[PDB]
Amino acid sequence: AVKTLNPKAEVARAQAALAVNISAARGLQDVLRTNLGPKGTMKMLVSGAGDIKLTKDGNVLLHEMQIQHPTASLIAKVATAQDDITGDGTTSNVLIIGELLKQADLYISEGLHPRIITEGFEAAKEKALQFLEEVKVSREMDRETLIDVARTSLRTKVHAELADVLTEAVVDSILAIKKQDEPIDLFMIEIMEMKHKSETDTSLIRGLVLDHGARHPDMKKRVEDAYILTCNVSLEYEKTEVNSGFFYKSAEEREKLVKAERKFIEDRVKKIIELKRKVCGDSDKGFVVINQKGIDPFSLDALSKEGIVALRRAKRRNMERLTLACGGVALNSFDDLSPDCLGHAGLVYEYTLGEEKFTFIEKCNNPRSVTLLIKGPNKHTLTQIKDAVRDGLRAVKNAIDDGCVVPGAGAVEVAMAEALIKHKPSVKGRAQLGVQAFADALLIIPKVLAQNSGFDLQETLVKIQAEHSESGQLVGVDLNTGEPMVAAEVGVWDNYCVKKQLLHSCTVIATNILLVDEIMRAGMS
Amino acid sequence: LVLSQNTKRESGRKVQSGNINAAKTIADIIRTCLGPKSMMKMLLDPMGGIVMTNDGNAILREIQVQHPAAKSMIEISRTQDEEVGDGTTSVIILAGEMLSVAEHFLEQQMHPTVVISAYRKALDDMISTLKKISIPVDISDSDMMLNIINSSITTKAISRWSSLACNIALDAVKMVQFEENGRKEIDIKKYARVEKIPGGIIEDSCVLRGVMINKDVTHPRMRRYIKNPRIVLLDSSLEYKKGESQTDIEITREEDFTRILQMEEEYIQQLCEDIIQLKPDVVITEKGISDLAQHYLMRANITAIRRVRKTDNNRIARACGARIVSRPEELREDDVGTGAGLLEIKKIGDEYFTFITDCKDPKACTILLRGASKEILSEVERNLQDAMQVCRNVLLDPQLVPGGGASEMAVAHALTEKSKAMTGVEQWPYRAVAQALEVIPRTLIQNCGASTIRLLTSLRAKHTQENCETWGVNGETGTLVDMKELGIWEPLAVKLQTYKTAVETAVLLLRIDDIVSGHKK
Amino acid sequence: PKAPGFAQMLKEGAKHFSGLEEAVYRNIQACKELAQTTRTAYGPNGMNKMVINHLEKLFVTNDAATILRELEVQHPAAKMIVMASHMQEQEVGDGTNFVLVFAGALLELAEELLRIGLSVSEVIEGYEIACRKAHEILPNLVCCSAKNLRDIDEVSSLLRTSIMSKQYGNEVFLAKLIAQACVSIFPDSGHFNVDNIRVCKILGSGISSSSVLHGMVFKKETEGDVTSVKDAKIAVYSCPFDGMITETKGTVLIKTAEELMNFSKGEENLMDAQVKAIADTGANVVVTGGKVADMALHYANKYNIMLVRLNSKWDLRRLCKTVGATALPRLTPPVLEEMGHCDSVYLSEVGDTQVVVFKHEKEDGAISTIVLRGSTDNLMDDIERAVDDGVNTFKVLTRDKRLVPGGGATEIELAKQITSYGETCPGLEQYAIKKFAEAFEAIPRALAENSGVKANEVISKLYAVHQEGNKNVGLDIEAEVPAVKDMLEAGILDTYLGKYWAIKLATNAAVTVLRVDQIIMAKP
Repeated sequence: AVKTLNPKAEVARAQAALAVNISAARGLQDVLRTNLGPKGTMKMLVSGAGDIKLTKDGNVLLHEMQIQHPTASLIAKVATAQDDITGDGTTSNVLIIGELLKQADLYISEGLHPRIITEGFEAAKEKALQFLEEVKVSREMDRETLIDVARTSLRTKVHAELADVLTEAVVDSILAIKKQDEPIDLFMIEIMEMKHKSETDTSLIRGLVLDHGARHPDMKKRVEDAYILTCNVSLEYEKTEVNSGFFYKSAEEREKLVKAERKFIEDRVKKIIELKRKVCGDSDKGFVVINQKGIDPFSLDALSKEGIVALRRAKRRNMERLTLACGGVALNSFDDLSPDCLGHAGLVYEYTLGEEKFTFIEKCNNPRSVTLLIKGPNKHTLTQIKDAVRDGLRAVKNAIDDGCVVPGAGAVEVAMAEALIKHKPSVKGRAQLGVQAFADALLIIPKVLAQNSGFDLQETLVKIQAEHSESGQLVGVDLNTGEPMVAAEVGVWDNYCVKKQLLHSCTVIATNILLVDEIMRAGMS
Repeated sequence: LVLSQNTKRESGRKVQSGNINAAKTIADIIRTCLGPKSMMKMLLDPMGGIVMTNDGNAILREIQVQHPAAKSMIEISRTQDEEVGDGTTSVIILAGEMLSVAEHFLEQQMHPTVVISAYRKALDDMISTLKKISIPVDISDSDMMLNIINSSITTKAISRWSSLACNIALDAVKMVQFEENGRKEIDIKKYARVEKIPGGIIEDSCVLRGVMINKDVTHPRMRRYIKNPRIVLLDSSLEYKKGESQTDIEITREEDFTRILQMEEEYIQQLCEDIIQLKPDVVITEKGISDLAQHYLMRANITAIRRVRKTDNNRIARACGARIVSRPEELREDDVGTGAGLLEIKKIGDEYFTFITDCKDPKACTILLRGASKEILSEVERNLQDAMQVCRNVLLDPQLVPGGGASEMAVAHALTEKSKAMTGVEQWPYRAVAQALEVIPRTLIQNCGASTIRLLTSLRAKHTQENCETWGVNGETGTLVDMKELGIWEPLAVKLQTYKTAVETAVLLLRIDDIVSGHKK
Repeated sequence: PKAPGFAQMLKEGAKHFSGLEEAVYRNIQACKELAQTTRTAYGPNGMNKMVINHLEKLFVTNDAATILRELEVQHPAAKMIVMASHMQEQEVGDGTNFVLVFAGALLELAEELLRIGLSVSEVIEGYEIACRKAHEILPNLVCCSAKNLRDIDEVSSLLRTSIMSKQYGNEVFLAKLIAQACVSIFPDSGHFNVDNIRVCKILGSGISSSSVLHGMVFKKETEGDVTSVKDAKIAVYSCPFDGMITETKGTVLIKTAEELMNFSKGEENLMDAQVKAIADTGANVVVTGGKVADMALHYANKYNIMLVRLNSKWDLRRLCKTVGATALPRLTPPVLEEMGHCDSVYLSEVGDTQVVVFKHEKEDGAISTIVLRGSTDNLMDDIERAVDDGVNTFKVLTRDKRLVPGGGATEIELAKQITSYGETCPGLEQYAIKKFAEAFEAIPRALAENSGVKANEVISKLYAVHQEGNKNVGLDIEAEVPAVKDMLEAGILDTYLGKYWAIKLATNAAVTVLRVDQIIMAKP
């Protein structure tokens, strides 16, 4: 039509674009469905630049699987949001999405106008969330509780052994993280990775590790007791902000001009050394310094003759972790210098690897910042596990965040289904159709679970489709026998908000997705 | 070779029809998009992004064309949108259809000027008509406004969330009233900041008693939570700034160089103590911040933010009532950041945000939009934009109109009453424009999908009785409905410019007779 | 962006149309173009038009079909209406103009009700039944059912209207000459077939000097002399004028000398004897299109006989009928009974063109021929085209009967009758008929457009004057009084039959074109 307006423009139509979009997701869900579920397979990507992936979390796939179909890109965005919200189940989220739209299509393919079904969805989610709200299990921050949940989450990505090794570190971090009210996960979580010696030996360090080393050979590699200097003011030379052209007349002055120029930094370092010497009058104690900017070699020499450990050019967030590590008082002005401003560590050495240098912080009495040092055999795997790690953490932060918890492995969805299928047309009737498919779409999670597990779908669903008695249980599908399972008893759990948001996210996605007619493209050349 | 060398020209009826046709297209491509039963459209921007939106303006604002009057039609949409927000759901669809019949006298060899002449006559009665059939409303009563707003918003996808936005729109609108104009206080929708954050749910988005900043404390030692802070808006930078006169120094003696470097230290510290002398708590500036001073301001345990956008600084200033300063020595305590009920900086999830709540009687506010995805969010706020906009228009005029086409038929027969009493050749144009009006409820029928002809005739038949004027068309039942119970109520001024714009479109395109291309300048 | 999806790649490159949009919009507009293409077409005030064909041939025209014939239109439904009137023209003659006007108008309001939401199917029925009702009410408007078979004056007054419509300038001459033509032809091969008329085109000597002959012509050369005998004795031979060569390859053979002499000699004498036996029958003229023996004409001059040449099958077919003499594939037998007979035959020179003249006086009734004189061959081709239309217009008149009032008044009555019938329909279709009733105004509306006066009150007074049964008064032809004229005294009448079909035909075109909704077009 508007092709009249523009020849080069492109338009779809109500019937046309509708099918296109559902076709688009139907393909999209097909690829990703292999993944979620511990039996699922992570995927490897190759850049046109030749880089390499080994990932399973779909958002990474979607963000990096170069596609042009718009709805997918739209779906990609919310999935990325979900990644910025919780991290996994984005897997399920899209699988929820297209499958809903597929079931949605079935009825409009019967000519049903979509507007009605949306309202059915509107009612459907409400009842579901109503059920969702009540069914979450209020659980304390028992170490094991989260431990199982961490293992519950972490198995989604890696070896059973690998996550199990990983499981201990994250939870203890979580334990060593809270100030009993509010986590931010940024400072206290240091994720550093080394191409070193294994995948499994990746470990929590009770202290901190640094991405660089001292710039002087005489610099002490290892120190028993560390007294910490946290700072950012440059001890490299600097010349003042005003144009300040000087001359001299004598080469003697030239040297006199040599010494004068250095004198300012000379005092700066001098203030610290006296403080160090005011502090470390003992020979046994070792003194360490950290700068966010760089340091003069002459200053380096200044410390060198005093055998002073100092570090330069730190990322702006590290000092927070340092303050969260040693209780050191991060400062700029060294004239206002106090020993109480110091930080203290029980042990420091440096670790040299490859060509780089890595530095080690050890033995805080009550460390409040820790580090997930990632030991790596292979670069992609480090990147690979890291996503699994950050996912695993964000699972826990919500897990602690919510004093309740959802038993995982889709036992909820059947519970959603039966309750939702147990809805009379208290609706205006025509909506009961959309509700029916809405409930129908929910069973995909175990379906693909059995599918990813290889067990036949239809029979297993019917099997687990047995609420037993008055204790019609929250029953999961066994991930290795395809059988009814108490996720709670077996300790398979999930974040309530995860379950919360995804339903909300998908629903809003769905209704608008169904509520477009043609896809316009009339843009400038 | 004479005139302009390959610049095309055309004249007369072919031009006339061509403009007639294109608008017919122009209106047509959107006729699906009005009404509580409307559709919702998603667009390809040329550079890859996606916008999904029902508001016609952006749709047309996102439309590239070659024929001019369409682009001429384009701006008309955005103009009324700019002035009114919505009706863009309808105005153009009114417009082209007006033109659609407007052509019908071109074959009547009637010179358009008279046809214009009747039009100006026609609108005059139309405006007079609506004023007669308008209804003033109290502005203090919240619930009717909320009813008005949902009446105003039960057209867009946020329909499921009417309760939230209605109060949401009302609250921000009410809290923006700048009374230093005497009793001529004026609200602003640019101090009505809108912040869209994905994640969360619609229910999580809320009106914040203050401002939200996508920045962080410069230093950890500054507290991230304060009840009643004092806030400083330093328009100037916090550091040493050029001696503007290409200044130069010639030192000769050794100590001089070291001396000067302290002096900049001294100059900076100077700034610090001037700040603290007013015992402030929070530091905000559009420029950078010296960490060394920030050490000092850390040393004073005084919260500091650097490089903040100016409009926000104003709204921040409008949040806490303080006034921005570029001169620490000339800083004045009348601008102490008092009016701060709570200071905080939360973690949204990968982002710190600055939380400024419970000002006493704040005039500035930002709405926090927390949803699924920004295109969803961006769609929402556009609807919010319309929602708040009409409210101020309601705050601009208390007189209301019943829409749903009810008013439309009211004028329609009214002009018919005028038409038969206004004998002459111009009569036939006059009724024709009345004939044009009838389509909007008709269009509503299709968006519902009902027996349009029968319902319309009955509605006209229904509106033949003078006793009833609020009889309009329900969105969903597609049945004749008096508006009083239905409650789809609208600002009169919304409809005024609607017709005002509609008819302006008509005359402008009608005088056209010619096309000229290839200007080359 | 840059990548929408297709739910059906069924097409390797073609045009599929759907959603009624083309039907509701594109189908209509194309039709509206055709109306705009030929809106000016009909009218004594309607002016002619010229177009060049794809083969760069000139065509000045007022007849829609012929110019329509010159248009390779590519819209499908365009052709439908095109071929519709095309056959309609094949059926009646003028009216092509009218039916197209009917076509657009019927279409023009149709989408309006379609856009108003009236059912396409119901639109079809209402459009259908109203037309049927129109047929019902049509006959009651016949006035002055002119009957005189073989008078010149009646039909001259009659056929003028066809002439005036497509030639407003020269009615008197053109009227008399075809009236001269029509009266000259009687029911002989069955009731004055149009093809019984031949036309000759001669440049120069402007239209006033154009004439009509009670005989027939040939613009061809001659072989011997040129004479007329009032008792013309004609020989007709589809056979080429020479010794009958065997179709089989029969090569003459000799064995001895004396063959050669007698061989050439004998051939001579027999052809002479052949032509002699023809001459003894007194036939002073022999005719053939076929190959001519040279000594024969040598003999033909020797017995002073006229010869006719290279005539196509039609030409002799015409000529055979003119003289009533049977053409002879057999060369020899100049049968008395099957022999030519003409008032006068000769050659004349007109416009520096050799002209073979068969001046005839035929009581039994003859297939006559008309002389076209004037400057522009394009005018001739136009003028004959209008000239032909009257002939068919006459023949259609000659079919049954019943001249009706032209000049739109009848259709003014129609609409009134239809509109009055409209309120007695009642139902959602009542509008459909009412709009269809409204449609007919286009013709006088077009007439006023070609008249160039304000139509609407012209219609109104015409509407006003028709409220009193004034069935014979209609639109005038005058800028001075753009009000009205009484057609009957003006003699502006027309065929019952001609209008009847087109209305049904125009009816048919619309219901067909309205019928389709979604379209498909493979690449050219």
